[PDB]
Amino acid sequence: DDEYEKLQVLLRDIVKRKREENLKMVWRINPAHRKLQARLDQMRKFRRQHEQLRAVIVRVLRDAADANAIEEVNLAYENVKEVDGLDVSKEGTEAWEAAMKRYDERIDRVETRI
Amino acid sequence: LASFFNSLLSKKT
Amino acid sequence: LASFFNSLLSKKT
Amino acid sequence: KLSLNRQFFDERWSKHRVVSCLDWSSQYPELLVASYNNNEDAPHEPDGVALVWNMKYKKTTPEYVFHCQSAVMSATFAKFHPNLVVGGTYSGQIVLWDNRSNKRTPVQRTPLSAAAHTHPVYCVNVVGTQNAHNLISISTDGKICSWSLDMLSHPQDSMELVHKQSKAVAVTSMSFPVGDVNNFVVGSEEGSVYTACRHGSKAGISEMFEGHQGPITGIHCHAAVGAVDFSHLFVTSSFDWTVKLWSTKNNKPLYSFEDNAGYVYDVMWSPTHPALFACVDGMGRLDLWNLNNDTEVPTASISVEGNPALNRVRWTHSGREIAVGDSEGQIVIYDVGEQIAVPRNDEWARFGRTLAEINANRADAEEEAAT
Amino acid sequence: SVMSERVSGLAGSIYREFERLIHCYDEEVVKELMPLVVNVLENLDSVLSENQEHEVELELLREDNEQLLTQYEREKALRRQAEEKFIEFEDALEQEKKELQIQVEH
Amino acid sequence: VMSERVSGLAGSIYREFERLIHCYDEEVVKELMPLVVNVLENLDSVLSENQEHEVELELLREDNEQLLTQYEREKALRRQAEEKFIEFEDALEQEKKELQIQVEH
Repeated sequence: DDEYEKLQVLLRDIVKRKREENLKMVWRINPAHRKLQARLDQMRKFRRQHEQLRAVIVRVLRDAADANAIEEVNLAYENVKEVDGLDVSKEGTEAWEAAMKRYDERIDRVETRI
Repeated sequence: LASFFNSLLSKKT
Repeated sequence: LASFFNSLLSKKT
Repeated sequence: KLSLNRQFFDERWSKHRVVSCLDWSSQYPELLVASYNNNEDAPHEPDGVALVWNMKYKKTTPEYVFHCQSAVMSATFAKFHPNLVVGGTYSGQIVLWDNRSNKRTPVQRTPLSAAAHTHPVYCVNVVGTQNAHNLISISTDGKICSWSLDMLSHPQDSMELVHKQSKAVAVTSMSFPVGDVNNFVVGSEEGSVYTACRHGSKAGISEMFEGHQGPITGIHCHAAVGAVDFSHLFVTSSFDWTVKLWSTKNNKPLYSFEDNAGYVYDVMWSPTHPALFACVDGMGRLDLWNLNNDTEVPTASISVEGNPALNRVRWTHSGREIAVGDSEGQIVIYDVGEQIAVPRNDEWARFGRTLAEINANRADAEEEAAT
Repeated sequence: SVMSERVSGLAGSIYREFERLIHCYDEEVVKELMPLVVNVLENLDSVLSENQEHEVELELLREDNEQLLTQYEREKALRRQAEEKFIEFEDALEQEKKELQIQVEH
Repeated sequence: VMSERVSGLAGSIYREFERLIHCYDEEVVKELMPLVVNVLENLDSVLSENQEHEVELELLREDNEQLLTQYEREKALRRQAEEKFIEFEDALEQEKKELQIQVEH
């Protein structure tokens, strides 16, 4: 991002120095890695609270309800885990969204149970 | 601070 | 600094 | 249930004095010695004074009166001579009283030399057997000397309990495990239980036990014997408003009991029920804790009328009665019910499940605190 | 130059020893030692008074460092928020003015 | 390390102590040793603490001045960027609505 900003500054001050040789000048840039960047942002914003919940759950919930809760937490993490979230393609994106919805429903059920 | 022991001394003079 | 005044004292006691 | 049984007071002697030690004779289980501090109102009266009371008779007068010129604050019977009463005073003499002699003056006393105690003595006890036993006394300066009970003018063995580049500890309490003569535990004014050995290559203070933020005022090893051994446990009391249970295999306290709203003075185990002890506070509330029932609420607690500070507490050898000693001077005695005092068959096994659970809870709490 | 409690306490102990040595032997003990002591005693108060100024300056300038760092970071972030809204507005309304230009050209 | 002003005043009380020891007896300073070594050690230790405080003070003052200057430059850049943004805003919107009144003609 910062190297691209410095380079974009360089293109700005060269196109203002090249006015008489250019008639049309647009700045439409859509880099392909920004969707990947959003995917890893969403992946941290899943994994952080999953780790925060799971460490607490395996720490302090040592009845069959607690074993049910830890097994359902493991099942939610495996159900998200079995989906390849690194795919920036559309079908992988919808699989990621479905895994997120399934994980959220499982987590809210576990939350109400505890 | 110097006054303290100066007085200490002038007791008998 | 102990040693030096210590010498001061034991040097002839 | 907890109920009142008897009340003991003497207007001539026990008035305006604080009880300082209580004991029940093993040979005569109906007897109770006592120890009192000086009377500030009457300097002509003796400072130290010991009284012997009785259970069998109805008489309000004490059975024997002993006194000393210095304030006695630690008194006990002799385990293998029934005619002797040992006292430890403010000046550091270890006086010996005899009921067979007709004199209330002490018939023997240790010298006030540097070989003996010169600081006050708060712990006096006799350990050993019938054919071999000594008298053990630790003063406040950490000096512990052993005395033969037939010849008192010279200590047998003497050394000072030190730690942390040989700084003297301030021994305030004392206890002995059952069946042990060489190993024992002490309290401290410095807020830390030590383990000590009488004789050996590491004769002296062995280990830190850490966890009390106030001066420890009373310890007691476990005494009830049954199917499963529990002699490695002991309970301490302190000024930190807590009663803490410890074991000799752990560097940390097992459980802290925080039901009080004031200083806690003594605690000692029941000699019959394995998971039962009693504690006293500065508000006259003698509490009873049954560990097989609950670990946060006293099983039975009663308050002394007028609410004085209870210095001492001491069970009987039967375990059916319990004697407290207040700050004005009346030895109040309660008798406990059969539903609390009597141990059942699985009580040792129930406590054998109890302590482990307690330790697990402690571990959980500590991990939580760490995180 | 306000004297502290600690310098007053140790000067009181010096006063004790000097009175004891005056009473013990004679007057002639103190007559050259007390001017060699009082200047050191003044130096203790001077170095403590300078040290406390050092401490308060350290605290105020330290907290001004942590003020500066986060203020600069927030200001850099809000400059960035000015610097992509410019780009998004620019290419969006340039595309709209270009479609307006070609529709008015035909 | 022993500081030189404390060393000089130490030498002053050393020759004074030699004078009082040689002049009367050996019990002149038997009650004076652990007082005076405490006083001299106090002066030395507080002066060493002052010496640490001085050098850490100069370090944090220097990068404080640097941070102040760079933050002021960041203020200048931010204000310049906002002014350029609002100018380009108004100018492009101005000729855009001039284009649409030209459209309506």
